[PDB]
Amino acid sequence: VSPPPPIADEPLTVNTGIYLIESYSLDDKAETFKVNAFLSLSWKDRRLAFDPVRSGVRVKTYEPEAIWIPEIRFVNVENARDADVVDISVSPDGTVQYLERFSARVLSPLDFRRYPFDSQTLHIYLIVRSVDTRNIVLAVDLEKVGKNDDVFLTGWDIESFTAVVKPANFALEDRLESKLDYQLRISRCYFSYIPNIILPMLFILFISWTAFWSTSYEANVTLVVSTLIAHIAFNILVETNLPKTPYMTYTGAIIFMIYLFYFVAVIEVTVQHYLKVESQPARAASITRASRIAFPVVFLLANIILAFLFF
Amino acid sequence: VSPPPPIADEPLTVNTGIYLIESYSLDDKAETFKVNAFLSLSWKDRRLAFDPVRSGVRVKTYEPEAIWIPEIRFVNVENARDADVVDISVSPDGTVQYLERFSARVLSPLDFRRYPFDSQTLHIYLIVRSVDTRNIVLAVDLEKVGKNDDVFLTGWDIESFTAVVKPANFALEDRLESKLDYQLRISRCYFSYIPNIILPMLFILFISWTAFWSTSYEANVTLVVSTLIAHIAFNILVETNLPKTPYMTYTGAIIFMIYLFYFVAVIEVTVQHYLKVESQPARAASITRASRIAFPVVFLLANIILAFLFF
Amino acid sequence: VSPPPPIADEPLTVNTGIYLIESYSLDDKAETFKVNAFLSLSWKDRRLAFDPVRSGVRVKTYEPEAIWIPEIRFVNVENARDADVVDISVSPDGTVQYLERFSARVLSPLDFRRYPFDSQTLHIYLIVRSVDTRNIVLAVDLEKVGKNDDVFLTGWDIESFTAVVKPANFALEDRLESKLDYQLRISRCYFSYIPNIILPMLFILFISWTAFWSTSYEANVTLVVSTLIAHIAFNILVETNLPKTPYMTYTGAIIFMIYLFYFVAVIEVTVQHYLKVESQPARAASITRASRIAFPVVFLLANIILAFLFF
Amino acid sequence: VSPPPPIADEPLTVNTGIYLIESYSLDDKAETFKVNAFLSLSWKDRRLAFDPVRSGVRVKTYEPEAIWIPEIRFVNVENARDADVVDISVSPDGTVQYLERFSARVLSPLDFRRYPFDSQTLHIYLIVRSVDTRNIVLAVDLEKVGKNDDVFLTGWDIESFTAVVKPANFALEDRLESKLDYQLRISRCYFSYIPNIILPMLFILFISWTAFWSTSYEANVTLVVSTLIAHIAFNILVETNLPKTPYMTYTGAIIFMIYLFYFVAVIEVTVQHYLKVESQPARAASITRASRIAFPVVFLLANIILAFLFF
Amino acid sequence: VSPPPPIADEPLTVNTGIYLIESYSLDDKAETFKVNAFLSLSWKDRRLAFDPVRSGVRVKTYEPEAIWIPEIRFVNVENARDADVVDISVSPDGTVQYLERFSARVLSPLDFRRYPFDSQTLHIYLIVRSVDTRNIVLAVDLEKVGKNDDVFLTGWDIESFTAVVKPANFALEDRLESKLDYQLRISRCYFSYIPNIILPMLFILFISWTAFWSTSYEANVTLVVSTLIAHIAFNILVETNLPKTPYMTYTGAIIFMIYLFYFVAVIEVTVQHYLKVESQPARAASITRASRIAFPVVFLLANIILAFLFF
Ligand SMILES: [Cl-]
Ligand SMILES: [Cl-]
Ligand SMILES: [Cl-]
Ligand SMILES: [Cl-]
Ligand SMILES: [Cl-]
Ligand SMILES: [Cl-]
Ligand SMILES: [Cl-]
Ligand code: NA
Ligand code: NA
Ligand code: NA
Ligand code: NA
Ligand code: NA
Ligand code: NA
Repeated sequence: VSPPPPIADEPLTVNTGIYLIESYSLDDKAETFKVNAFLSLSWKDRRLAFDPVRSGVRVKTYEPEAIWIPEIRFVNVENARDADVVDISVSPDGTVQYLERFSARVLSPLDFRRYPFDSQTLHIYLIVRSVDTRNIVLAVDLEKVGKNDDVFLTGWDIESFTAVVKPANFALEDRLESKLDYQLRISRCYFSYIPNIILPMLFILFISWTAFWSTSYEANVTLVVSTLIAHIAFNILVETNLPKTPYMTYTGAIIFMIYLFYFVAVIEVTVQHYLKVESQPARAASITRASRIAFPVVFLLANIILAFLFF
Repeated sequence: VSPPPPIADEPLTVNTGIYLIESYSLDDKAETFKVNAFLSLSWKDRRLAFDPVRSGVRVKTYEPEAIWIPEIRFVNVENARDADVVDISVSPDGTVQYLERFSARVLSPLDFRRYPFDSQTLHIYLIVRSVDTRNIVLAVDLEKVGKNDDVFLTGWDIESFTAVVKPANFALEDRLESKLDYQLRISRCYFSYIPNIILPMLFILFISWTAFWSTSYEANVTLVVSTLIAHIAFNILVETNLPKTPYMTYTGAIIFMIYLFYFVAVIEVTVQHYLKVESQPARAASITRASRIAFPVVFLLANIILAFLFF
Repeated sequence: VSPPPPIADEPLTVNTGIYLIESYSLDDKAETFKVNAFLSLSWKDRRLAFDPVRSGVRVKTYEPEAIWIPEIRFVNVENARDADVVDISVSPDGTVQYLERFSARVLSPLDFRRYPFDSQTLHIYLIVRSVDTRNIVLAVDLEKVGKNDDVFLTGWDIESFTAVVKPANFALEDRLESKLDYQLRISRCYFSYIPNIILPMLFILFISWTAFWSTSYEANVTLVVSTLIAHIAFNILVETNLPKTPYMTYTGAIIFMIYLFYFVAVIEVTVQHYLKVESQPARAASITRASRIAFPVVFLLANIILAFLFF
Repeated sequence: VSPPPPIADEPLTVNTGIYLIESYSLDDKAETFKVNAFLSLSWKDRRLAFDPVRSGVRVKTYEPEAIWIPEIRFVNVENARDADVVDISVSPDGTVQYLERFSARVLSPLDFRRYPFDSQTLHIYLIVRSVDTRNIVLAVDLEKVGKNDDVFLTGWDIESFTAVVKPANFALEDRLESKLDYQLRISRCYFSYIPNIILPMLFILFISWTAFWSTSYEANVTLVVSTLIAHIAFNILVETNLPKTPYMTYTGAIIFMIYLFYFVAVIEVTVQHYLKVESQPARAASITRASRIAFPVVFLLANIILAFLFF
Repeated sequence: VSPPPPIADEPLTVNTGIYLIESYSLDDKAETFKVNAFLSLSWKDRRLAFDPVRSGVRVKTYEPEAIWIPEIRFVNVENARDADVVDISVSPDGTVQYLERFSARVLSPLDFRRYPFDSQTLHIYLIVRSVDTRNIVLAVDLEKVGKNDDVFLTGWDIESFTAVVKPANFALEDRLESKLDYQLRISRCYFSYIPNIILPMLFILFISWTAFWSTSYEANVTLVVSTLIAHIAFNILVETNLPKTPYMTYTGAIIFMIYLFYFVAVIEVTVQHYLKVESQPARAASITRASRIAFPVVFLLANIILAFLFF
């Protein structure tokens, strides 16, 4: 079997559509997501045309092997899609209507800069390669692009599923390629990060600041060092859920900054003890009283600056 | 091969049934479960009708390729089911009896609000897409819906496996779709959560309250900070067994609330020490004595309020 | 191809045998194990009978497609077995000898009540479904049931591999089903649990009891709280190797009980300090001296009671 | 297709060879390793004899389905090998030369007694079952046994890859079996265990011994209990990399013994404090001074004894 | 089908090219990476030559089964590549142009000596085994070697993808083998290691040095032992992301060295306390004051020495 011949010297237009049935397994570390969807294809093959009267049929059904079908592939997939043909219908003018249901693991880069208050644009790139006989170009049938109402992505909110209607036509290995961009816009469900990571992390930090109302060096060392260790645990927990980035994430910036607060609190606790041993407590008292205001104030201003730089 | 023709203009009814053989791997984080079952299908094909007197045979056995079989699919599966045809039997009137044994990974959302005292309704959605020649509709043969007595789902109690007899008939990509809802009702085995998470978490909290019978600041700081760290460990352990939710779970609410109790206990321990250093121990004594009653009382009332809001 | 016709009115007897080549991956949490074995099948098909003199052969070798073969399945498997036919041999009287080598992941429930001193009976259920033409029944050829001497299951001792010779015949969807039970008896290698979990857990508990020979409240708080935290670590380690059970395991019972010992030790340490602060040390001394005997004695008696209830 | 006929009453000899291309994934806990290799087979089939004059060609190339090929299997594999035929060459006398490239996961037991200074002999067992028409026997073509120079097994040193030339011929399920033993000798790269586990474990133990130069009970309790907790962490880390064994490993013996040293150090610290409180410090001083020598000396002698028993 | 015959006695040249579409899953512990690419092949088959004026067609499209195709394999792959033929084009002179899209898991050793500031050269080895009729040699078509602009490897920077144009021709099991080396040069994104591992590790070490400004033994023991435990946690975290190496890594060297600093700090804290108890504080003061300078100075010089030895 060979591609449909051109009346005149035009490319063969293959109309496409993707209808999402299921969206699952968004892996942050791997920067992948799994998809289960319908892929619809449509093109004109004059060689398959028929007269309805003498045939007695308004439509003709074919097996994929019986007719010419364009070799449509996904660019950003781990392995080739698992596909099963649902229907192949031919109308009198030879207009072919192809429908398959597929499942695929899609590679799509993620921007973690605003994590866990981040939004992403996931991409599904559809592609066709031209043949020596003729050039094959892709188009979007907007009536056949969509998603099931029940489509849910655990830990995320699904905003939209749209297609960039104009294909990216270019040369690859001395043959022309026609590429379409299907976009799935999602926003992260940040809720759980507040009672599980953010507030526990703030509680332990505020607990370390009780050392500014204590003259007991031994108790102060215990307060600041113990809470620091708990902060290390939260830092480790956060970085296990994320890939390594050449940039700072919003959460990563806060976590890093809190180390500086623990480090300066240790210096204060040391300075206070040293002065008291040196029989200079009036002075140590001035530093401790200033610290009671300075630590929460600098923490608030530094957080306003960070939120501003990131959002 | 083509679908059976209508005698007058009626849709083709495909009678269905699912008989569960095995239920395994309920993954909370992934919101999936694996199933091994029998799928039974039945429809009338007059083209296959025969005379039992002349044929001498009461039933005819066919290979799937020899006859027309409806394209039945599962909506909420990761990948297409792994199926093997067991039997195809045709009665003299042309009624076809199809039986296959399949295994599938099913995606079904879970409500964690009442965790670990939660119940779930797992769904298996059966679907058929209508052909151009005629509309295909699904039905439930209640005599072919069930489960093996030995069916067990580790960590859960299986209540029932029933089917919603009325299909959801709708248009999808300019064709009719007939959808059936098979429901597997389960309730979580909460037992082990009591000696492993709930009681150890309560023991460490009550240990922190022994600081209300101690005047030693250094020992009090050690009591409240050490038990807080153990509470952080249990919080981390709990959230690893669960996906991220846009709501609070029952356990998550208790765990979060216990942080406030540790935070206020640190304030009390700090206030007590501060007053004693300021030569005001009579006053510190009043706060400490009140705390001995206030902390268990407020803990009990807050838990009654939470249990009421969640159940 | 169709089943062998009955001479009279008798069911077709299919003689079976399983010879274990490899046993691996016993997953406690999943309640599964992997198996690699030979499956042997034998039945009488008179249509295949031949005269040795006329044919010039004493045995006839066929391909699976050439002859009728019973559809034998495993009940308790995750997915269908990976099988490869080794040989098919027909004797002059039509006695067929079938041999296949297979691999399968088997679901078999485990009783963790006596963990890690538990024994299990793993099951491999062989099944056949009867055809409209005739009833198929399974039998055990004891001469073809066994295991390779080198068969080892890491962390376990293999006791026996036997078959329950009488099948469980029952109706499923108006057809006779014949089920055979192949049993693999195993006992857990508890050795490593002694130096890795049991003795370290006892050492830290005995270390907490040194507080009964100390008047230092601050050192006592450090002794009991630090060892409790180490006990939490061991509790977490143990529950990660096990699924959630609606019952207490032997190890789980000991682990739970040890929390009560830590809790009462904290009360003793608190009571002792309180009395000494109240200028009542003679009294605190009586409680501390009694605790030195009471704690090891109650620990020994409670363990005797537990061992008795579990074994 | 059937096996080659015997001239006179001899078994069919199938010459074998395995050439290792890649060795990877040695899983200690699973006791498996993955292999990618060439499997070469050679046998005489006179029914394939040809005249180069008549056929034109000096060597005939066949497809596996066109000719009789011996059913060669691996004994100790999880699933059947992933194989791809590279060549099937038939010479004029009927000598067949078969070459396939395969990949397989091999189950081979490991002896952890000397871990991490252990060596292993991994096995790949080749097998053939005899047919009714004639007995099949395996042989080793030493010219076709080997490994690529670049073959590396991460964390191990590869010593040799040889074959036991004499097959193990035996009866199994009333037929002959011919088994060959291919051996891959490896030795563990112990280097990294020294700076990562052994020396950090020794440092924390020696830190606990500083308590023998301190009279401060509260500081001593902190020294011995904190380092013990760090030792528990290392014990847990080590046992996660290893399966459960019915014997003690070398590392496991040292780790277990170090607990006794921590336990006796706690007793010493308790005894010292008790005597000082009882106004007997001269006596406490004698025990502490003896401990300074006894602890490192007994540690050295116990380690010499252990190294001797294990190596 | 058989290979193309030689005009004179020249080997058959198969021109190759690899065009990377996707690069993902660089596993450090496994020393593997996944690839999705185009594999292009080109050779001359005179038996396929045709007249362009007579045939009408300028290029002829064949199915893989219709023509002879060289058996091209990858040396360093876990399992055989997942390949799908895109196009086969024959020019009038008989020049065949083969194109397939494949996905493969590649084994390629990694040098961790400079981790996390390391660079790697990943290899993809293409190979062909000669046939009895003629020798097959591989060549690089540089015009068909490349990578998509969007190719990204999470946690790494992709530098170049080039091929060593000269094949490695050698004898293996009495037949010629032609091997090509495709090289993917990458450099690690070290950024995240600085705020997540390096700086937190330095902060805790500097916190341990505050003990040189404290006379309180009990507080000093708490400072040095607590920070040491946090250092153990970071050592464990680092070694989980890496395989076991027969050499020291840069990070591993620093981590190991920091243990010596903690060990000597404990000695200093012990010596200081011992002298003060012995009524020699003027001397303890000299050692403590020297330590304030010695510890940061020796730390800086040791790090300069290490950086010099590794880079
Ligand atoms: Cl694809
Ligand atoms: Cl399906
Ligand atoms: Cl099966
Ligand atoms: Cl019955
Ligand atoms: Cl029946
Ligand atoms: Cl095999
Ligand atoms: Cl390959
Ligand atoms: Na086609
Ligand atoms: Na302390
Ligand atoms: Na069909
Ligand atoms: Na058959
Ligand atoms: Na064959
Ligand atoms: Na070919």
